[PDB]
Amino acid sequence: MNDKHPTPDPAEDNAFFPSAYSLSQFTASKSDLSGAHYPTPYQGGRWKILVVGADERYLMMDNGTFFSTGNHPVETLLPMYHLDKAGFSFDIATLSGNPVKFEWWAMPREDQEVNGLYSKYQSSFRQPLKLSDVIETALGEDSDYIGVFIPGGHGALMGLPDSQEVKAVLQWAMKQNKFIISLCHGPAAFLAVGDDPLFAGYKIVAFPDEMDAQTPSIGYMPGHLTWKFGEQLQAIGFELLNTGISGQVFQDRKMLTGDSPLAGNALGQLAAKALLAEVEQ
Amino acid sequence: MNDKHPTPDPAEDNAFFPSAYSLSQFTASKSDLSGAHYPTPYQGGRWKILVVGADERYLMMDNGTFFSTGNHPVETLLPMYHLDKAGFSFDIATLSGNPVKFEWWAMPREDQEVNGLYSKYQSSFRQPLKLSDVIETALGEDSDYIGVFIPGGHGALMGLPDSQEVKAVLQWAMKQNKFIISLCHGPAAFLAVGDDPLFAGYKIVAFPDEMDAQTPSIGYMPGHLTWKFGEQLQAIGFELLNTGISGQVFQDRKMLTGDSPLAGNALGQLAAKALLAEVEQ
Repeated sequence: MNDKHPTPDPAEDNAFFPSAYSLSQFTASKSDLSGAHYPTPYQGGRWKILVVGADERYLMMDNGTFFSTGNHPVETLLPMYHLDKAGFSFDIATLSGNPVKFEWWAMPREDQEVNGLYSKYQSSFRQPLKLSDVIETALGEDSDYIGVFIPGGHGALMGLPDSQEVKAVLQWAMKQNKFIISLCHGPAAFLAVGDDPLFAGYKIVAFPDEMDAQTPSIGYMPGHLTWKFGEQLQAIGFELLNTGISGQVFQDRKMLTGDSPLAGNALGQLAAKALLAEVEQ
Repeated sequence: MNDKHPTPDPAEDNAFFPSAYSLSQFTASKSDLSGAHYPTPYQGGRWKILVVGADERYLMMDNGTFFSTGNHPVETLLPMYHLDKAGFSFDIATLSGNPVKFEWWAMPREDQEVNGLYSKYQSSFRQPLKLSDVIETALGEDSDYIGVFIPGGHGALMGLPDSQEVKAVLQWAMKQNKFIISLCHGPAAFLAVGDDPLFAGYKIVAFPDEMDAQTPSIGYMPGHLTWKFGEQLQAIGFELLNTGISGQVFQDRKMLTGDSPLAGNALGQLAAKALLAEVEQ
């Protein structure tokens, strides 16, 4: 209950879920989903959003242990919920084609709506598209994709940050003036552009590095991140606006971002309003 | 409500480990590692062996559930142990670069030697090389690899069976007349060749499709496989020799294969014998 020791994961050797204690403070049986009401949604049947998810669950800490993480279910499904009520479909992909990995210990087991939306897309989450395929066939200048969504969760720190494919997707999004939606640790994917001065000047909100440096103190993670995504993003032009977290979000042109596992709902509202305004015109 | 019902895995939703019953029958606290001493081993320090492991653990069954699989620890470590004692070194790799996945419910916990070999390479398994990087710098006519080992476990049925990177590796191995070593469901990876009749006429042993159709009756899997790797291999020219399993190993030129989780030791012996002769002129 009050136990702060990391909790061992039976599936992997030397891997741990967050501590029972960190779990009682950072996870809840229900989400704060609300406002997903769009009286006049898009009904074109065309525009859909491409979801790029984490495909690995075990993240290596600075002490040799594995953090049992992945994408955050609340951060992932709340935004998808709003966009769904808005009238948008989703295509789900990972770098390897392997199943999308969620931090189930963060899933609100009592949220009917959140579990409802998930049931609807489980087949896609569990049998995703291989990103390389989406790139070779579903992008270009006349894509049915109106935006790209990269959910948070430390699982977003593996693969995506230095992937040549994610880079093509981002470059496409920026070149075809498409919406890029992310929150928490999701912006780490942006580092994929490597040395491209593509995002120079952009303003985003993202989980604060200083907080990652503190969470292990209560056994949230079995150790510390081997690097800090926040400084890297900054290194390539991004202006991180938030010093702390509050579930806030920001829009810089078509770049929409949330600051933490508290920003899901707000992001879903923002993306919804921004996209509905894009298409209703 | 019974010991033959699949065992829930807390890390993945709707995924299961084998049932308690199947585990007591198909796994052991100790392995049968034996005859691993080589009086006159290799001492050159060059010849190395490339391991291509599983990066995914959750395999989709026909009923929608996930079988919590991965590489088989005994099929993996018994061959490595002999080759380690024979004087050879290893390079461990996965398609994506992500951690190698073992079916930890099969690891013989009371076995010192095997647990010792695992701890020796633990950092390579947890942080392996990415197969693309190997193909781009460690192959060729002057490669230090004297062979390629593709361990079994139903985890080898994902990604490997149709990976271009893997096709490249297998053509290299054949092209360069290197050793190809595999067992159980490992030969599934051979399918990465697709159309190429590169293996026409080759004889091997592998886990019978027939048995994959039976093990679920006792809860070894939470469902049935959605395709048969045996019939597939036959489709591209291989001749599967065993109708059952008994630890049988086979050698067709430089193709070395085992038929089941019972062929680990026998395969380590064969590979070490075959390879030591290969390094003496």
